[PDB]
Amino acid sequence: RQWALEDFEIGRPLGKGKFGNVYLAREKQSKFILALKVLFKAQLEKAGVEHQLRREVEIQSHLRHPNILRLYGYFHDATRVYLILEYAPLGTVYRELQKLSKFDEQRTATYITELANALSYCHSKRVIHRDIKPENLLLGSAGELKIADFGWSVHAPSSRRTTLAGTLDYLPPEMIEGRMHDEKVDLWSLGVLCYEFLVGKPPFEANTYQETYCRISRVEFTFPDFVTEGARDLISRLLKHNPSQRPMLREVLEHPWITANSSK
Amino acid sequence: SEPPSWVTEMLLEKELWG
Ligand SMILES: Nc1ncnc2c1ncn2[C@@H]1O[C@H](COP(=O)(O)OP(=O)(O)O)[C@@H](O)[C@H]1O
Ligand SMILES: *C(=O)CCNC(=O)[C@@H](*)CC(=O)O
Ligand SMILES: [Mg+2]
Ligand SMILES: [Mg+2]
Ligand code: NA
Repeated sequence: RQWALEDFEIGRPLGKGKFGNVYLAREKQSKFILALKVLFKAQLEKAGVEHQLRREVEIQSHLRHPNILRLYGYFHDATRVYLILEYAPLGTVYRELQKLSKFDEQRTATYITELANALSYCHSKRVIHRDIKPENLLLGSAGELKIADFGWSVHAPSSRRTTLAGTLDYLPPEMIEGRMHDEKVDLWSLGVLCYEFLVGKPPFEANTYQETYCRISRVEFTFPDFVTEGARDLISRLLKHNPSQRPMLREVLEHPWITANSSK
Repeated sequence: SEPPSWVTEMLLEKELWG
């Protein structure tokens, strides 16, 4: 109803956010296990990103899809805002990638399928996520991928967007150049993820931000030799400078590499 | 008001070595 901190038992930190930690929690009456995402009000106000939190709450609250992390509610006290989230027991894809170094083709294609299903649902609501990097992809109890952290998202029903957003390694040319952009930004990020999943490093990685920026703007990346011809085909189609040349999400879900390797 | 982290870092690089 009108949630408050006293309605939850608190446990260990699950991870560290920009504005506070995410804690394991339990709603007292139901005993149901959840996550409480904490944001410090003074931090938020100093950074001037209150609108990102408002969008996160306004957008993620209304999404209902098995591959999107649920946001159940929110509350605040004198110093903090709390978001009540679905708990993802198996952690981030980021940690899995660190542990395994790279994913085989079956695991990669299955994640891409789940990501494309989730993004299809988002884009049907005309929502753009814009920050789908591995530390924002969580894993449910059956190892299924869940898109989380909608603080960079936007509801873009008609107009194209111009906000500088997201995380450099995952952004397309039109977003790092601050040009107008649309839902095709998520298709580019999907190509970055597919490459990073198979290789272990995102394709434009460089030791300076300046070089990474230039590599992205000129689509300068190469494939290691173990990346198969089908994976190369998909990734190359997703990482097109021209947003309109990037495939539709239906075409990703139908790609012969995806259907031959995905278990989903 | 705060830009994405990468904007701040790339501006540092420019101020630091051009
Ligand atoms: N529902 C959740 N279940 C388990 N871990 C989570 C959950 N939400 C967040 N985390 C952990 O906390 C980290 C930060 O959460 P996130 O919502 O991405 O914060 P920020 O918006 O500051 O990036 C995630 O990378 C993950 O490690
Ligand atoms: C700051 O605006 C940096 C602009 N881009 C570069 O310096 C990239 C140059 C390159 O590596 O070719
Ligand atoms: Mg995050
Ligand atoms: Mg966030
Ligand atoms: Na890395």
